Amino acid sequence: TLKNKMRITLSLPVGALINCCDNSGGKNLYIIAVQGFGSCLNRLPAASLGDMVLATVKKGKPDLRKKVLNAIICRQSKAWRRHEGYYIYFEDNAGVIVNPKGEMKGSAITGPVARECAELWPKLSSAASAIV
Amino acid sequence: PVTKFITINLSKLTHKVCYKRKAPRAIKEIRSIAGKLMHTKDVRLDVKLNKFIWSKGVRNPPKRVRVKLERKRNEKMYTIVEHVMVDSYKGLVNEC
Amino acid sequence: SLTLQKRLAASVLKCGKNKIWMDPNEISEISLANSRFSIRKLYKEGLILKKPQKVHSRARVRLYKLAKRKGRHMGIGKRKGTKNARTNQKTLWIKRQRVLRRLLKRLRDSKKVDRHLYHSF
Amino acid sequence: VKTEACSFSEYRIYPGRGQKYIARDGKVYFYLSSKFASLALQKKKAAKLRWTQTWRRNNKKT
Amino acid sequence: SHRKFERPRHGSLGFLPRKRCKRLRGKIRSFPKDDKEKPPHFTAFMGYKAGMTHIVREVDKPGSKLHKKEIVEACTIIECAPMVVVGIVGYRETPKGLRILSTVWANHVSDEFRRRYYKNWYKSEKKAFTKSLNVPEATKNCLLKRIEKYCTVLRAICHTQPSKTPLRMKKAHIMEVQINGGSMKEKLEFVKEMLEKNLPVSTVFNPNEMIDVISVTKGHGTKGVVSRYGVKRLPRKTHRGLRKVACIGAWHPARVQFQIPRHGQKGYFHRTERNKKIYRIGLKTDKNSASTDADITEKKITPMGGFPHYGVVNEDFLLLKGCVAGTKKRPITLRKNIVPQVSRDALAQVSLKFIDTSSKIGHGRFQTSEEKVKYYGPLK
RNA sequence: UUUGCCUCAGGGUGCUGUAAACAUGAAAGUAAACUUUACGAUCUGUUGAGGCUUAUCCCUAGUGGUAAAGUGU
RNA sequence: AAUGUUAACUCAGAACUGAAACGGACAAGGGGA
Repeated sequence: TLKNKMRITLSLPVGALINCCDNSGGKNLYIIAVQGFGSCLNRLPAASLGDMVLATVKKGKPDLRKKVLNAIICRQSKAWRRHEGYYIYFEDNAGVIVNPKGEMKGSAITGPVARECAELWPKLSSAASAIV
Repeated sequence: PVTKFITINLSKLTHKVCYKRKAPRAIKEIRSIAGKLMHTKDVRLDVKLNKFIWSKGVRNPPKRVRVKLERKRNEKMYTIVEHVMVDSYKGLVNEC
Repeated sequence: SLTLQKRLAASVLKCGKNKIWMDPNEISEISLANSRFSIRKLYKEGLILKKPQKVHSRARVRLYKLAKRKGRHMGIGKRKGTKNARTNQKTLWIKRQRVLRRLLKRLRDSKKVDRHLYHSF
Repeated sequence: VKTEACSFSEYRIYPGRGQKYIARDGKVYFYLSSKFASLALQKKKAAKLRWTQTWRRNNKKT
Repeated sequence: SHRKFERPRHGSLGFLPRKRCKRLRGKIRSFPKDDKEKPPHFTAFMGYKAGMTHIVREVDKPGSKLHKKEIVEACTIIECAPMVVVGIVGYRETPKGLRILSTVWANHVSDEFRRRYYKNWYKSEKKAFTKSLNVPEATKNCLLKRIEKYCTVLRAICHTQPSKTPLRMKKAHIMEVQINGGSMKEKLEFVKEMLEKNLPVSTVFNPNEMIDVISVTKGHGTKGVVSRYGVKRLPRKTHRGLRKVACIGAWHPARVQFQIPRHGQKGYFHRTERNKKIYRIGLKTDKNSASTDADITEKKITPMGGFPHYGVVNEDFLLLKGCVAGTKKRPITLRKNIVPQVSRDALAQVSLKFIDTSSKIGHGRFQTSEEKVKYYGPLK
């Protein structure tokens, strides 16, 4: 409920296709915009976990396809810093479908999940499947 | 003509130049070192010495060659460059 | 300087101009050699020697042919031409036809087979 | 101060240098740097990787 | 007409001209101010490239997500080959600026300092400072009395001693360090005791204060606009190359403005870095100085494997926030802050957890060579 | 520009990585004699050891050298 | 019904191996609606 959100290394620019790793029925997200991105002339908006991401479902349920939804990107293939003396990164690029208010629309996430957003939106703490 | 002991590290002399000039650069650096060390403008490399550093190829001359150089009394002075071979340079400190 | 002598000596050994050799010293004795006969006697006494063609052995694939007979490279990935390009299947058919016609001729020389059971096979 | 032990490596972990990698299964994996995770992520074996203490244990040379 | 799409200009115009610095040392434009209420003490120090590293800490800022949990930080540990104080300069204010009244030299001057006054010291007669150091004390008392009566700024000429460092250079670096305080009549005594000796830092350098760093950046020679100002590369289809600024100005004014990025020198610039808070006090010889009671191992300021392109460090250590400009072996000038602060971090008490000791060159595996030997035991 | 510097060497730190040899050792299984005898990607024990490592890495009053001194004021 | 002299490059499966990787250079279609 407080907005102390910490720095993270940037990856996944607009146009990236990532896995869904959730049971909402979508398979992949196509990133069309990241929220909180300001104005740099030729800069491509790139994804931040604590920020939402506007995405479209290219493969998955038709009820989920052909529209722009919000996703929270959880697992990244680029190393992102922490005060813990070590960064954190993974092998897949993944993000979970959520509503604009922040809470998840599915029920479970297959792989590991991002803990930084689960208290940004308190309902993902309850819906958290297997945190790393 | 003075008795000495030193070598020549050709790696640090040809390390900057390109593939096509490694051996000629080693020749030129050997001549320059001999001239500067023996205080003579007249330096002559031996045909065997030219043989040796062109043998391994243009791309890679030998890394190191052992020198203990002897001048010659016949402007008035001139030097002929030579070498001493060893299986392992390790432990071969400079001396007289 | 020593271009005329080189050209003339190229016509005595019947070799190329790049095959005329001397001693490291005495490098003026060929100017002294204004006649091919001098190089000839110098050759007889042994200071002209066409450099032997460098060492080019053969065993590298002479062992490897027996190695592929052995059968390590008998996989399907050392072949670059098609099945027909390596061995012409028309030639294979011709070889087979010659072999069977020779045998059919021998069998009729020995009369092991009659005509009735000769044409049928 | 307390220092942990790596997954592939065995030396202590000094905060201020590190990274963290996690696979799809959700299992935790701790190492020291990209060179200390590169062959791990490239499906290699510490029984054959000569230059660690795992090969020592797999060739009984302690 | 106007630009279709606006974007901020490339580079800062406040660092022009981007030309080579005229000197190698980092000169100080301005020293911290003085006040009447404040008591008289020292003002600045100096040294060489010492090291800017991490040190493990813990936040106490009320409301952070780290707070009690451990953090990693970044700061610098500084070098002090003891500077030698050899001179005093008096300056007085005039409408044309601040002007020298006189400078008084110490009765005995070192040879490293004397070497700076020469371009060929080996071939010289070493006659510098030979008949000006045997003046009577009467002239000293006759003009230092004028110093306090007329001058308002006092500076101490100090010089480094590179012989205590692995530097090839033998000439000392010379600078002047201000002295700050309150009322003039309290300075006459305080400027009369430390006028010959070398400089121990701990007199003024204290925890929980801010200081600044000043030096000369690395040199890179002539570089294009793409590297000097970071302009956008032109598309690959460009005819006469793509590493340039396309339009260097409009038709009018019929000239090239000085704000247009152009090719030229980059690096070897003069820079000052602000807002570096000092945190800890230490020494050179003492053994329990850098580590803490939570780690209680054995190691100090000492490096490992040798400092690449520098050598070995055998002088004092402290702790200060930040990282430092310039190349290895470059002289670094350390000033205090110009004005301290009273905010949360300004009043925040500071204490570390662990200090690195490893092979800071490349990716080594062993921190202390004692553990390096022990963990391997009987080897070849 | 002689408590310096260059050079080489010793050492250090590293870099790939275990470097040559030994084998009535194993060595897939292979062929020649009346149980032994002609190859064999490698490891096994010296081998967490060789080659390279400033040319812009570090240390060494280690040693070989450090030369003619021309121009201006 | 059989046993002796003498000239192919096509297939096959079991191994193990070598840094889970290989027409090793050269040479050599991007496909689809």
